[PDB]
Amino acid sequence: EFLKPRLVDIEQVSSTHAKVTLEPLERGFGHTLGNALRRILLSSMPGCAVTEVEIDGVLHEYSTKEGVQEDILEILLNLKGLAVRVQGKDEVILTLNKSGIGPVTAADITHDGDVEIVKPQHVICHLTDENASISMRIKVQRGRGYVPASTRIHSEEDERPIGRLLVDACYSPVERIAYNVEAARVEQRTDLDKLVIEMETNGTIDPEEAIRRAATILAEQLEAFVDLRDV
Amino acid sequence: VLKIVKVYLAVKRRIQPGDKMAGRHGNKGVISKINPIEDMPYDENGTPV
Repeated sequence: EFLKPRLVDIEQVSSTHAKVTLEPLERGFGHTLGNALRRILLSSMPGCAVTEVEIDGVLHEYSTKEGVQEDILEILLNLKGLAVRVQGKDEVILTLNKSGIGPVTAADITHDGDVEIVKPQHVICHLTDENASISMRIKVQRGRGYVPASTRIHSEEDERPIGRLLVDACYSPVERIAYNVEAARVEQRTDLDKLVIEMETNGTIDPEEAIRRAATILAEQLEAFVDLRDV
Repeated sequence: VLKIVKVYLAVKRRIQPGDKMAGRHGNKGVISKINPIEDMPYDENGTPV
């Protein structure tokens, strides 16, 4: 003798902002599921991000190119924010080549099949000289969480090329998660509640897949609990 | 002295537990722990402090 929650309509207000609803939730499980999901989403969602960059005419992060106004370090800082969706491979090499005066935005990346540039207007640099030309190759990996350069330095693995520029990896697409349990008038019941989870992401992970994966992880840990050895 | 060679090293230092932080009004402190985002309090809207 129980009820059980069914995934219902998933409204999309913007590309980044989303509302997901769960209608038939038993009394008391509203807050439990809300909080559990919030934790799993904020903590464990896998994403892809740039790990290191090689630009041609630059020895180290602190030098400067002719005809650009940003420092190289600020260029890395801009790349850290680049939101990209990789489908098949784990490590992709994107190529950016632009010349002439203008703002080098993310759209100018060489269009590959498997990679989706979510925000093509996102700026990267500004050229300021007719003959100034920038070429670069950005290596993008898949991962979970937050990994800084300095920890990965232990596993250098022949970092010998001085042209390599390491970037801290924020392997996480979800920026914000909130949930509300509000009275769910079901046609034959008195006191039932519906959970509405509104989530804001960088526009890479789709809501359905996020929620499914989170529920998967929590269910897996519960599976670990079901059996008890006592041996 | 025949000649001299000077070399500059540059090092990027990130904040870590034990460093000293202060305000403008005389309040001080040592950073004691770095918490995950989820543990921190959040207002209804979901923004953590």
